[PDB]
Amino acid sequence: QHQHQHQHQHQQPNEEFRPEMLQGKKVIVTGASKGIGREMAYHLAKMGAHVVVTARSKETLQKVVSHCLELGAASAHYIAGTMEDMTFAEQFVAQAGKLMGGLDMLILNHITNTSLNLFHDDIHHVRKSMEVNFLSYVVLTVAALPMLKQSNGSIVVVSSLAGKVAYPMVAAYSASKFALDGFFSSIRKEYSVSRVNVSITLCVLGLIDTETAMKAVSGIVHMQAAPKEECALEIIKGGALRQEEVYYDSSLWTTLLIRNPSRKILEFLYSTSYN
Amino acid sequence: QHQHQHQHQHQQPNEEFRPEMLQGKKVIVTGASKGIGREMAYHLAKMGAHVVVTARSKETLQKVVSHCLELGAASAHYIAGTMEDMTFAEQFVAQAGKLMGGLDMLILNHITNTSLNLFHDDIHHVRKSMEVNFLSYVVLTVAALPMLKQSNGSIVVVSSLAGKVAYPMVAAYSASKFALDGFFSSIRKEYSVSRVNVSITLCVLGLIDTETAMKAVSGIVHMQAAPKEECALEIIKGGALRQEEVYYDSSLWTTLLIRNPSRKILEFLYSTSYN
Ligand SMILES: NC(=O)c1ccc[n+]([C@@H]2O[C@H](COP(=O)([O-])OP(=O)(O)OC[C@H]3O[C@@H](n4cnc5c(N)ncnc54)[C@H](OP(=O)(O)O)[C@@H]3O)[C@@H](O)[C@H]2O)c1
Ligand SMILES: NC(=O)c1ccc[n+]([C@@H]2O[C@H](COP(=O)([O-])OP(=O)(O)OC[C@H]3O[C@@H](n4cnc5c(N)ncnc54)[C@H](OP(=O)(O)O)[C@@H]3O)[C@@H](O)[C@H]2O)c1
Ligand SMILES: CC(C)(Oc1ccc(F)cc1Cl)C(=O)N[C@@H]1[C@@H]2C[C@@H]3C[C@H]1C[C@@](S(C)(=O)=O)(C3)C2
Ligand SMILES: CC(C)(Oc1ccc(F)cc1Cl)C(=O)N[C@@H]1[C@@H]2C[C@@H]3C[C@H]1C[C@@](S(C)(=O)=O)(C3)C2
Ligand code: NI
Ligand code: NI
Ligand code: NI
Ligand code: NI
Repeated sequence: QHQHQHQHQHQQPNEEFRPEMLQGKKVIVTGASKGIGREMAYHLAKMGAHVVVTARSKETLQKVVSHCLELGAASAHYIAGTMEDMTFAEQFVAQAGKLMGGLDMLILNHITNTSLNLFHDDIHHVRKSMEVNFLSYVVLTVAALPMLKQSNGSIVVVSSLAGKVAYPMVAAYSASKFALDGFFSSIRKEYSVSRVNVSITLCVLGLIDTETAMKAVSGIVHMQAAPKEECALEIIKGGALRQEEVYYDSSLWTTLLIRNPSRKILEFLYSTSYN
Repeated sequence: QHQHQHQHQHQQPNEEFRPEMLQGKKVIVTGASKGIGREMAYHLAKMGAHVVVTARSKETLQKVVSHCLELGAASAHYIAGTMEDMTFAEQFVAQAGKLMGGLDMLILNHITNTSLNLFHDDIHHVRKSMEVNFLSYVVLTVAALPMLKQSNGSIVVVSSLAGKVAYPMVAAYSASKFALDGFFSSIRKEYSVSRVNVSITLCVLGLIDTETAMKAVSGIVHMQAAPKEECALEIIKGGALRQEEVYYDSSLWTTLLIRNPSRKILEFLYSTSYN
């Protein structure tokens, strides 16, 4: 109905973010029982999206779903399961899309539990890292793609500074996050040439103040953590705007130094050869 | 005995490559039945190294082993098996080190069979890519590390331009090669702080004229391929000199553009904070 005539607007030749870009949109959020995943569920609810949230803990997901509905979600549902289970991953998306009658955005956020430790002999954690953090994202993507091709939708992949540069104590985790870049940046190029109108947003996040991260770094690293609330909002904005990469960190020097113009230029040369 | 007094030498304040750096050294080469792996076996034989070569095809490995001995290898052995089998991977190294009485260099070269195709639905190839191309390298590394800690030896990891930048048609392969960078660059940092004197050399190679690559790219990509013989030699030189990364490509613009000074600087800042 009413407007707010005192609220400022900017002048342009073009485009910004508005919540209406998510109003009535059909969105899956994975790892949504806590942290950034949960915050993203909430933001999307407030924007009047349809949300399907997932994670292992059904009891906490019930709470998220309940709060989503309170905040103004168009609809809110959960399906419980582990992303170690590739059959679940595949069935979760089909079930999520039937609930909503479609899919506009796939937000891939979950990771297997990880701590800061030097590597020796924990091959299982390495495999489990690759399966949960990387392989399930590929399985979810494959299941989701027919629906996303219909809606010209978006895949949002949550990664890390440790998915662009190296760090000790997180080798397995870092390997999986690098793998995400390798894989999705490659299919992004494939979609460009096969005219698949599905955007891919890789999100490169510095340290975020979730309980899990703050516990993991206690006494080992002494650094600023960015607020989980806005981090979650920035992820959604990047995906909604169909941006290839999103950067979010407490430090602006860091966000400066994770860009790779050489790689952009090398890839630009390969595709100008193709063009 | 004799010298060659007409052969030139350079002036310095320090260091170059000499074959003697491999004389009597104990070296594992994986994927050594053909291509770059086989060429590396040969180079090492000529330098009078002890070699243990592996791959699935025992009949071709017998030939490699035979030619290695002819070229002047200190000793030459093969152990056949698939790197899909993590128990084999682990047992191969123990068996290889017993054969040689130690280990100076682990050369990780093998990949699972891959072709140029757009990605859809081949989740098995993606998993198999991660297991063979990435996971087995971690298992081999873990098995090998006690021996390498003894000899202050070296791990040489064969990667690709598709392990530093993105390319269509090789998403699964690219994901695994990115994973290698993530993982080994991280443990390199860990070894630095835990005073583990084992070098890690990540090799970033452009297109090489092996039969397998040349078949894979026929009619799809029209580019120069560098000779497999020298590529193999450059890999060995980089590892012997304990260099963190090696670049080899037909094009010098390409080798210019795969360096990432931003990443070096970001990591340099993290370790100056630690220092
Ligand atoms: N926080 C940071 O400082 C930081 C920095 C860089 C990147 N990131 C990235 O941001 C994302 C979220 O981070 P966060 O700190 O908010 O993590 P978090 O709070 O620990 O949440 C992880 C979520 O994934 C779910 N999950 C864990 N294992 C699962 C499994 N096997 N199958 C299905 N779901 C599983 C968890 O729910 P259940 O346990 O109930 O299953 C939880 O909801 C991750 O991708 C992370 O790598 C975070
Ligand atoms: N050639 C290029 O243009 C190029 C470019 C960039 C990077 N590279 C990298 O260079 C390395 C070698 O390349 P290449 O072209 O010389 O490859 P290649 O000729 O096809 O050799 C691959 C080797 O790995 C072995 N292998 C395959 N599957 C295996 C398995 N499951 N278990 C154990 N061994 C297995 C093969 O022997 P069996 O079949 O008998 O097992 C073979 O000896 C690879 O790491 C590749 O990614 C190559
Ligand atoms: C930005 C990074 C690189 O922060 C660091 C980590 C380690 C360092 F050495 C330095 C830094 Cl800056 C990062 O991604 N950290 C996360 C964080 C803390 C740990 C490790 C990583 C996974 C989690 S998780 C998902 O909750 O399992 C656990 C959450
Ligand atoms: C340098 C790269 C990126 O060359 C390209 C590949 C695809 C492109 F689109 C462009 C370019 Cl430049 C590269 O690594 N190619 C190899 C080569 C050819 C194919 C794919 C890759 C694995 C093999 S293999 C190991 O023998 O399975 C098969 C051998
Ligand atoms: Ni109002
Ligand atoms: Ni404004
Ligand atoms: Ni002579
Ligand atoms: Ni000279």
